[PDB]
Amino acid sequence: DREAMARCIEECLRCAQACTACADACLSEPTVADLTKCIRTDMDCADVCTATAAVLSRHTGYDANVTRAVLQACATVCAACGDECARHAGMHEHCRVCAEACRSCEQACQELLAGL
Amino acid sequence: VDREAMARCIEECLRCAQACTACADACLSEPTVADLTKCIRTDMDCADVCTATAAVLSRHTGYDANVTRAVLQACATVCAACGDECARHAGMHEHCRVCAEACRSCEQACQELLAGL
Amino acid sequence: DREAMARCIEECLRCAQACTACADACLSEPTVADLTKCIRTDMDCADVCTATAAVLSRHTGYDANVTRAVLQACATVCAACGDECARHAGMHEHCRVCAEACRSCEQACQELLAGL
Amino acid sequence: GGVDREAMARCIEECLRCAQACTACADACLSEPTVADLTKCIRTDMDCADVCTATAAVLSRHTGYDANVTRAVLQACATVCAACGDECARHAGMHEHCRVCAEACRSCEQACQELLAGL
Repeated sequence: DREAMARCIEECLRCAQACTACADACLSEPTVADLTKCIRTDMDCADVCTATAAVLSRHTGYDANVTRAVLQACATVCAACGDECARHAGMHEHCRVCAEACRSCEQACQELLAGL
Repeated sequence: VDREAMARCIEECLRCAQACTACADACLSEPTVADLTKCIRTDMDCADVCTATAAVLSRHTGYDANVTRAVLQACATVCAACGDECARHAGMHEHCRVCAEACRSCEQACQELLAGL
Repeated sequence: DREAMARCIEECLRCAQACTACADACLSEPTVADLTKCIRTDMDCADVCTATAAVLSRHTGYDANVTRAVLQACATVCAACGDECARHAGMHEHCRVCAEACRSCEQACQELLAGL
Repeated sequence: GGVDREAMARCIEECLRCAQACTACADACLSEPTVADLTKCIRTDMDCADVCTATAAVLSRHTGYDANVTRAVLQACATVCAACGDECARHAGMHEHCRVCAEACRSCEQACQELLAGL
């Protein structure tokens, strides 16, 4: 599903950026001591999102085992990051926005996974 | 610099890394891959440096702006070199044309921030 | 175990570098057209090991499904990369070297996953 | 040449050691009760780690070598390792993780500067 693959890559790039924006904004909060789990998972999500986009971008010598394993990791980490950001969404707009982006990427990863 | 100029350059770096990864893969799949090895290698470098630059820019506050400048200059240099090599193959390979344009837009975005800092 | 954690992070960092080196050596071979899956899989492995090292560095024990997900992906891609390198190891010392690095990272990720 | 390839190997090794030192320091700072006073350290630790792994990767590649690219990357790595070392050194009195990170940054900075001088 070439449109599902392209959408997944796009969501990974959007999500990486939303996650790094969220990490930076949490680091700048006066209440940063209460946001350290959010910062950590934001960073985890950004790192896994860019790696996922990269693996999905390659078609030479395609191996479904690797593609599925990376997609699963990406879905799991986007879910964790979305849940953690959701805990602080009322207090912080950057967290609400990051959660949205994480849910969107999780869904695109699951859709792609189901289709492969 | 502005938050909107940062965000533009961070997006460009993320997109340029992806574009360079896609181009390197498309070149690897060509039957003429042996002719494309410098393109692939420079794609790989540009993706790595764009990846680092996106992350560094994300944490930019304005303090220790010499870090931001140094990383921007590395990104601009490799994007320009990657574009130059891709352009050598762009008449033959549309994938290289596409990559070259991604490299030019990231190069300009980095330069625009360098002027601002 | 923070010392096991550190050992696995080091494995991931060194495996990413090993894979990058191997991909470059394959790229420079006259027989590069026969080595394209090796190169691609080397790139995937480097990308996933790079993300894994970073995610492991931030592991706290909380939300450890994030850590499990990247270790599973990392073990899977390191196994695949080692398989493709091992196929070429008789002709190319650089592939032999890379397979050994992939196998050690594979094993370290598996061990850490068993401990969690 | 041979001396260059050996200095590149030494710098790659320092980059890998430095990346891990830096991520260990970021993690430790995030865990400190005084995390609010360590946010610049955490930011620069991460910048240094990201640039170090990229630099090791670029230096690993010999196909289609371009000295100008490699120099620009090395300059970035030297500059961030200097910044990271300086910021960690501010806190080294209070935090061993910061002292250890500063030492790794200094050693990586030196190895990058060696290649900038010798290539």
